Amino acid sequence: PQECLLLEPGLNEIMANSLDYNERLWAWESWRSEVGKQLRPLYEEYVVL
Amino acid sequence: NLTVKLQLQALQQNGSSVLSEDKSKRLNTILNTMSTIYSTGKVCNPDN
Ligand SMILES: *[C@@H]1O[C@H](CO)[C@@H](O[C@@H]2O[C@H](CO)[C@@H](O)[C@H](O)[C@H]2NC(C)=O)[C@H](O)[C@H]1NC(C)=O
Ligand SMILES: *[C@@H]1O[C@H](CO)[C@@H](O[C@@H]2O[C@H](CO)[C@@H](O)[C@H](O)[C@H]2NC(C)=O)[C@H](O)[C@H]1NC(C)=O
Repeated sequence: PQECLLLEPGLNEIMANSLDYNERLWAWESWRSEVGKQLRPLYEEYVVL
Repeated sequence: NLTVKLQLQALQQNGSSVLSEDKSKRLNTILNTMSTIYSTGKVCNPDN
């Protein structure tokens, strides 16, 4: 857990180069599960305003 | 001679390297892992 990656240098490098099903699934799921879930309550308010 | 015995006893102590090679390597690995966990562990806000 001391190896955190951002999106630009390092997540969409896995997604562009890798050929490992499990690593691609990990990156895809975790980006949407850890950062995507923070934007839901903000987007719901953004829509209304 | 107690002086000679003191020096030889300081020099004769095996310390590590009494273990196997697998066991010694595993020990060094967990030592380094614990040190690195302590040195670079991070906690962050519950609201940011
Ligand atoms: C062996 O033990 C003797 C005494 O038990 C040591 O003799 C001493 O030697 C140092 C220098 O070598 C002197 O300054 C002391 O005065 C000596 N002590 C006595 C009581 O005579 C001897 O040094 C020891 N062996 C070694 C290699 O150190
Ligand atoms: C230090 O470790 C060695 C093994 O790595 C122990 O085993 C003795 O080693 C000497 C030197 O080769 C042999 O002559 C003996 O036959 C070995 N077996 C014994 C003494 O039972 C050694 O005993 C250890 N020394 C200490 C002080 O722990």
